[PDB]
Amino acid sequence: NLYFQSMSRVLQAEELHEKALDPFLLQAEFFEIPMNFVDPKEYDIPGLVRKNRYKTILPNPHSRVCLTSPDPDDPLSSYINANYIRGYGGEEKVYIATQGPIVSTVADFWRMVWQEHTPIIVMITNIEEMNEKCTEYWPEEQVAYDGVEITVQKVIHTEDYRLRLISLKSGTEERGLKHYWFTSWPDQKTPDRAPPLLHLVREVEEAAQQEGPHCAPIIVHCSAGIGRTGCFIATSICCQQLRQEGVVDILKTTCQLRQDRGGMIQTCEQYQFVHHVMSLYEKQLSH
Ligand SMILES: O=P(O)(O)[C@H](O)c1ccc(-c2cccc([C@@H](O)c3ccc(Cl)c(Cl)c3)c2)cc1
Repeated sequence: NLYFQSMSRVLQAEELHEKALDPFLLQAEFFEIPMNFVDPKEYDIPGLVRKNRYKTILPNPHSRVCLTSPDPDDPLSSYINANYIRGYGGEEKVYIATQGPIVSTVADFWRMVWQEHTPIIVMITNIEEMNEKCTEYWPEEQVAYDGVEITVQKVIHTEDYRLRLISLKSGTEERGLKHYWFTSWPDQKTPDRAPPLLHLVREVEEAAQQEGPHCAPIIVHCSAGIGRTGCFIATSICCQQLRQEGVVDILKTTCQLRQDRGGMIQTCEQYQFVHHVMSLYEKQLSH
């Protein structure tokens, strides 16, 4: 309740099932959630226009990811359109929500990856949306940006994603990175389109567990880094909530998301989709 009054609607199984199929209650609830967008005039940085895909979708200042290398005192060099996102139970920095890199922000995105020790990237962009919704920021094989050698070591093709196993080398230190490019994001967010997003959420949460204690932030991106990104993150949080608590609170999870980054879960169709995803998971867990 720091940036706005949070809301909550704790759903047990039966109500969750019905709620996902009630678009009139969904839209009534959704359009009461504050967007918590940033006034664009909050950022008065010469050259900032080149860093943002959309002039009105800006990172909230309190949770903004600051690029501290090579100059933390230069407002432009330290800027990236990204925010630290709290996970389940308010765990700090479980994710980073960011826009899909553009030509002028490819090297900045890798600076963020390196600064944050990011082990996993979740890219929610369809094949046909390249390169207008996301610039291809990974190399075909190898590339070096600001002293970091980025190498794509393997491309694992699945039905709903392309997984790239990447190496990051600077000086003597070498780190691994998992890049999950999800290619099945639906235009029509019907229940039959919920299984590929659920599989991705479950794959990524098992991969984040395999990193061991205090997993570094997981980077999630789509075009503006709010809509599809908000859905992925809300689904991931509620999946942990349902297993731990036996209930889901998409409403309170959406409020938690909007407090960290304005516009997280941009549309009502996305809001309803998260309910289709959680209702399905609940049925699957029941067995
Ligand atoms: O969620 P948003 O961003 O607010 C918006 O609703 C939206 C906008 C565009 C798409 C999209 C883009 C390219 C191809 C396909 C399309 O060919 C397609 C690709 C994969 C699947 Cl799974 C489907 Cl069902 C359809 C769809 C999807 C969702």
